Amino acid sequence: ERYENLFAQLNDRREGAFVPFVTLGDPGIEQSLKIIDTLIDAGADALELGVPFSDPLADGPTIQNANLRAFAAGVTPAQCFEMLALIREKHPTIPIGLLMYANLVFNNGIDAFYARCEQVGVDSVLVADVPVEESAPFRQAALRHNIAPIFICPPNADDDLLRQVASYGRGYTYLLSHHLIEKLKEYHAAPALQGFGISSPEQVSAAVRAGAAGAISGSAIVKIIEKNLASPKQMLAELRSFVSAMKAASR
Amino acid sequence: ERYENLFAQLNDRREGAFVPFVTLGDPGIEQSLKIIDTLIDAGADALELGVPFSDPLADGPTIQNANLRAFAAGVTPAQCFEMLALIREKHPTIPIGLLMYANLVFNNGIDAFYARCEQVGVDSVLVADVPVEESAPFRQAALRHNIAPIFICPPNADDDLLRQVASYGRGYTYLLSHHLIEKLKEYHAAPALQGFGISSPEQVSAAVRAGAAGAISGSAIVKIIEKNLASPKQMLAELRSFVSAMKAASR
Amino acid sequence: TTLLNPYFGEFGGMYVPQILMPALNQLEEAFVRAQKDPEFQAQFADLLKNYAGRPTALTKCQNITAGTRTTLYLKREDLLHGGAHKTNQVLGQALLAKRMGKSEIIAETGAGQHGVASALASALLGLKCRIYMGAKDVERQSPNVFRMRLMGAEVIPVHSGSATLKDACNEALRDWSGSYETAHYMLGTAAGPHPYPTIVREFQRMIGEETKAQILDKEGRLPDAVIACVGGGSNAIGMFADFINDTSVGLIGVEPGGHGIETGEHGAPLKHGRVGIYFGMKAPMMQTADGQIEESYSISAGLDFPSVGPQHAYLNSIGRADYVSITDDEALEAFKTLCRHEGIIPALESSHALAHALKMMREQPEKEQLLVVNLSGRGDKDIFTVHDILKARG
Amino acid sequence: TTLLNPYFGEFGGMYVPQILMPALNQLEEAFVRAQKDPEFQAQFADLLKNYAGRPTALTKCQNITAGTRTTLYLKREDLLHGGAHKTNQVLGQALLAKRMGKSEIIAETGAGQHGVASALASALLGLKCRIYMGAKDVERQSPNVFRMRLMGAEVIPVHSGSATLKDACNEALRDWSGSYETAHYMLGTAAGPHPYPTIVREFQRMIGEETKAQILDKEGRLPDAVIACVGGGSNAIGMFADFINDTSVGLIGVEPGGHGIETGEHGAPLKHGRVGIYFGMKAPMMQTADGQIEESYSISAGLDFPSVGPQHAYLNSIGRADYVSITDDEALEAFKTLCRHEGIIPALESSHALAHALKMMREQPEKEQLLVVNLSGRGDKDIFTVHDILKARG
Ligand SMILES: O=C(NCCOP(=O)(O)O)c1ccc(OC(F)(F)F)cc1
Ligand SMILES: O=C(NCCOP(=O)(O)O)c1ccc(OC(F)(F)F)cc1
Ligand SMILES: *Cc1c(COP(=O)(O)O)cnc(C)c1O
Ligand SMILES: *Cc1c(COP(=O)(O)O)cnc(C)c1O
Ligand code: NA
Ligand code: NA
Repeated sequence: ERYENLFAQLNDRREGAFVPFVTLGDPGIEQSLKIIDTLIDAGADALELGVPFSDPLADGPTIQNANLRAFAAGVTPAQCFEMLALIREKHPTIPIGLLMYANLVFNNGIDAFYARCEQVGVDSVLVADVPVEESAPFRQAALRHNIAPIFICPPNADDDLLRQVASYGRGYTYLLSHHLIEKLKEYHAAPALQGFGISSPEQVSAAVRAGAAGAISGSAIVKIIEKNLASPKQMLAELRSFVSAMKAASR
Repeated sequence: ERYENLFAQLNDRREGAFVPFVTLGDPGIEQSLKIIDTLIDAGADALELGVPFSDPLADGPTIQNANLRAFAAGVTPAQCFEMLALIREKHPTIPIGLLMYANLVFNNGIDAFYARCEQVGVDSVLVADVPVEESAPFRQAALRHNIAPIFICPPNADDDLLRQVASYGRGYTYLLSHHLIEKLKEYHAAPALQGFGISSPEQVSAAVRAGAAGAISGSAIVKIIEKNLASPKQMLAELRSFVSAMKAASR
Repeated sequence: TTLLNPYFGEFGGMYVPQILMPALNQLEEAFVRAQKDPEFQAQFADLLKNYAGRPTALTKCQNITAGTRTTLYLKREDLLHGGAHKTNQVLGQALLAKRMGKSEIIAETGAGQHGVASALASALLGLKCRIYMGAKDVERQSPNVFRMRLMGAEVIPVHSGSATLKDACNEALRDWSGSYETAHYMLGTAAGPHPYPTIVREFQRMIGEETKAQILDKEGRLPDAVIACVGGGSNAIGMFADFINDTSVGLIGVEPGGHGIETGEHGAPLKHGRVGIYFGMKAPMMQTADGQIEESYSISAGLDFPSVGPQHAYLNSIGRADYVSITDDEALEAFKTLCRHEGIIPALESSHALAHALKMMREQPEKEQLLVVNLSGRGDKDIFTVHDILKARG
Repeated sequence: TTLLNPYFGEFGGMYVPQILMPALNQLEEAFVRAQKDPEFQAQFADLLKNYAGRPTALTKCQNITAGTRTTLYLKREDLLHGGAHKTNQVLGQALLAKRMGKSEIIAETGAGQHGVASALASALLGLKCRIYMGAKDVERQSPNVFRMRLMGAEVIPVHSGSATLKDACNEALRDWSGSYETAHYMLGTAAGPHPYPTIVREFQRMIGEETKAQILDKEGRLPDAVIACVGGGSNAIGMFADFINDTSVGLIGVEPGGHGIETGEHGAPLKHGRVGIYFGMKAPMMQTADGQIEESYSISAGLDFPSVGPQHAYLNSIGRADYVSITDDEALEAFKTLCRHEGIIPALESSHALAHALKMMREQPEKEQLLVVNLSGRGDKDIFTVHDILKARG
């Protein structure tokens, strides 16, 4: 719902969406909440938030470090959900998407997980290690709780995969860093957001020109956090400047 | 020759022979020569002398240590022969027997070894690791140089071995610590000298009573040397008392 | 879709990022093809026979069972080239890599045995092998690390995270996701995403096949039970496979009990864990109440895997196979007993299987039973571990 | 007299104190009896097959010979239980001990491999094993010492003399001279007094017999040459024996050259020693000008024997077998080459044999030749030795 409204609004303004990613609780619950409010105040159109997991076979160094920092702060999934509730209470319209690993969703029951997402105000969930082939239980539970199931569309995706992603996904299609963008639109897929490697303003403008509805940036954001660990204030200052620059490129 | 004269003389006096064993050069060339003169002056009827060898698979600890001490003094077979020449020059009638290991006899030629023995005045040679079965070359070379080849007669020796030892040996039969003594005499074997474990006067008298012509004592002698290493004079004093006591038991 | 069933009941699956699905699909197709290719089977059989030393012996252990009605045989995988059963399947996987036109091998290891096995197979078949290993492990397994490098493998220390194997398990997968066209990921056990549990079982199946032929020749009948230790599940499923349809044959898997199940310091996820989704599969695993993957423990590094192959979870669920646990102390006693009574030094991993067989015998000495223990490996590598423990106890 | 010829030409014999002759005669008679006893042969064959793992593979090494006309096979004694060929004959000797009604085994060891082999055989066959070992050796071979004790053997440290093996070789003989009625002296190589050189050869003969059958099956003809390292001479005579009458088959024995023959620091008595009498036999040996037994040297402790089996000296004398030497550096290069190109870690002892085969190939790359190297053992035990040397050289 929030995604539909956002993209409709962005379209009327002929601009793309800029979506930063950060790990909840990195480097601490307090600082993480401040980081997120700064990202939003700086121009973030939506958020992708990760929940610290012990065995994440999909994240790179920058993000791996984020989880370590969060765990060093004693961050747990329960605390992450408490943070999410607070974030939603402060920002009623911004779409909030979670980046999860299957075990944390399956742990206490798939249905229960999505029900918790719905109660705190989460809009979408991308389960990193659940390919479309194993997605049935996840996307069904997601839809039952008005949560958009997000799917990754690789650049080499064949026709069958494009059709599956277009049919199963909601909110937005996570396009890994064109004609696929055209094919996805042909199959009425959710608006595409390009992710992976987006760290400069020109990449955001390029994504929008290619036909994508926006771009996602994570490592670039998290790197700013880890380089200003000893200076919380400078960390927020740097994040504000980066996000504002990236968002400007989408207009 | 010297053995025949000795035993003939001992018989006329109704007494047995006492034969001490020591390693040439233990603990040094000088002290060894003194030790030997003391053994003779104390009553030794004959001598059994060992030549330090690196790999002697037949000697016990006491004797193994003697070789180590001799080697630590730089004693070589050549020096041992120089000592033998000197010993003979000082004592013309005492029978001198060598206890050798096969390699030192075979090294520069078996014939040459026995020729060297004859030139320095040695009377017999017992090669520890040459059983009667392998003795042909050794006993033949020995006899060619007027050296008596000595053979060990084990206590369990069967009839064939007794006959072989009686036929091949000369000088004396080395009997390892009775009826064998009677059987050896029956086969006209060289006079028997009991060896191994003889360390007390009563053992010497017992050997003579059993019919043996005498007894050989080594470890007991060498032990006196190693216990008085720091006191050369006391070493000779102790050796004199021990040898005199053992010789007295043979009268 | 897939050519073969990725599940064993509710267990298994292909829980990997979408980007890795093409690699799994390619592998499955290549495997199915290889399995029906007489030439592939012949080449594999040739390597197993002439390079690895198969068939391995089936040794009757008469001293150990004296005074009881137990007859015990040991399937001698400790005599296989490399000293452990791992060699069988790495040779098969290396051949699959070549069938797919690949010249590179990617692997990761903890105890180091799989790294060594991967390295030897790669050296023999002319494959460029790179092995990811946790910095902490590279420190505790210096011997195995040198073996890997001696055999031309590139050992890559990964410091990320608690530098345990899970950091290299992922490091390997990240690499593979962008190099699978020219590199094959040589998974080390009968676990992970389909088709690995199936491939590893089939490439270890000769253990059970030989055991069946050998026991029939020697005893004229099948075993009352075959017993094998379970870390990831490869040597056990290799022994079990050919006997699954022989309902009279018991299948007993032995997980490490560590310091005791009640202490929480063990490696028995199948019977004391909770089903979860990790390492590309749905299977029982060591995990916290909120879903974080827990750490396993065992005196034997080789059984220190926090989860277990899906087929074992399935066989357990339907009651075809039974799983038990053996503690560090029970494994140590079995290790010492085999050394003294049969002159065979068993791997501490295998010692867990032997320990359970010893329990079966000792608890009911008058019970007539014919047992086969899969001696998965030799224990020369465990001499120092056993030594230190013994001395520490005076 | 004796039942069999104690000599190989001028070499051999029974140069032991008279007290030990009954023991040798008893042993010879028992051996001759055993050799004609179908039951003894069957029991020995059963242990070799079902306990030790025979037959061992004959591995074709294609990577190593690439670009040349040499075809190289490795007889895999490294796959035998224990990791070395020594196991074959200790099992045979243990059976002989039992045939003579003995329940005790006496042995001595330097590198520790023979001690371990003796211990495992004794454990399997219920024999009380006591092993004499030099204090210095017991210090440098802690791993092997623990293996021996793990298997129930009593390891007796002997401090006498330069506590090298020669002090325990004798310590063992002294014991045996007074206990031979109930204890058997398990000599470790094809040397010493008759009947040992003969017994050890016959109990190692299967190496050559299998090699012949295997090479005929694989190549349809005999090898142009079989190559084996020579420490005492057991693995080499074991490989050579069945080929002696096949005049077209070259027999090449490789002695350790250490730092180089010209340095005097080597272990090549057969070609650079002098005939002498020691250890109960007449054979070439490392000795000073005046007859003291010299010390041998080799990077490989297993080839550090100061003399050599009499049958090798004989085969050399008549020109049937040819003997050469390989230096530490040549052995090390062969060790590293086999690891990287075939995925097999060879014992440093065996590496000497491989090194010569590599020389035969490299020196004349266009010479068509079919060679078999006896891979007498695996080299996991040499990993640290090779490591230290490599590091020391940066
Ligand atoms: O959304 C996340 N990345 C955001 C930005 O990527 P980057 O800017 O390169 O960190 C993101 C999404 C999915 C993911 O798992 C897998 F790789 F398997 F798909 C990992 C990271
Ligand atoms: O004559 C020597 N011993 C003299 C005294 O013996 P003991 O008094 O006990 O040292 C002597 C003679 C032979 C010998 O070799 C072998 F044992 F093999 F026969 C060892 C020592
Ligand atoms: C690797 C190993 C194991 C554990 O792995 P599984 O996959 O469970 O078989 C067991 N025994 C030995 C000797 C091993 O090397
Ligand atoms: C003992 C050993 C040798 C040396 O002994 P030989 O009797 O000369 O064979 C050679 N290779 C290995 C692996 C050994 O263990
Ligand atoms: Na496990
Ligand atoms: Na030698």
